[PDB]
Amino acid sequence: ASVYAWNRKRISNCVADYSVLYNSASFSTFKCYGVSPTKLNDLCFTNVYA
Amino acid sequence: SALGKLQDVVNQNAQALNTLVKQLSSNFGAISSVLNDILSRLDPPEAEV
Amino acid sequence: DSFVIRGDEVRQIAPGQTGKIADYNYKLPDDFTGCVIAWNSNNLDSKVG
Repeated sequence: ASVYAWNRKRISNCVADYSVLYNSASFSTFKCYGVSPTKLNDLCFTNVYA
Repeated sequence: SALGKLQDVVNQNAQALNTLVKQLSSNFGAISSVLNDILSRLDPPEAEV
Repeated sequence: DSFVIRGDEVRQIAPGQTGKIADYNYKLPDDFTGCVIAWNSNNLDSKVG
């Protein structure tokens, strides 16, 4: 989508696996804010918004 | 209400202790008051700040 | 410390920084008191293909 009409997918009950999201040479930038990418496999979030 | 000078000291000490305890809930500019929530979310390079 | 890396990964040499090189190739402590010198080297190493 564009930047003026951007999709917003509401994540729900699941078991996220942030293991292969950063350990994969397919992303140019993986800047995190407020959290560290190495601690995402230990945190249980309430609601994720993509 | 006669024993007021003795109750005032106890009330002041209790209020001082209550304020000192409630001061542990402030953030002081940080992202969270609990240190465990900071040590479990950020890395040592960014957790010191 | 002489070593060769590629492009943006060379700019990934800094105290307290995440990345591929810092993870397993070459890690820099968060106390590093020195200097990181890097220069482009195209026509001294580049082979055909």
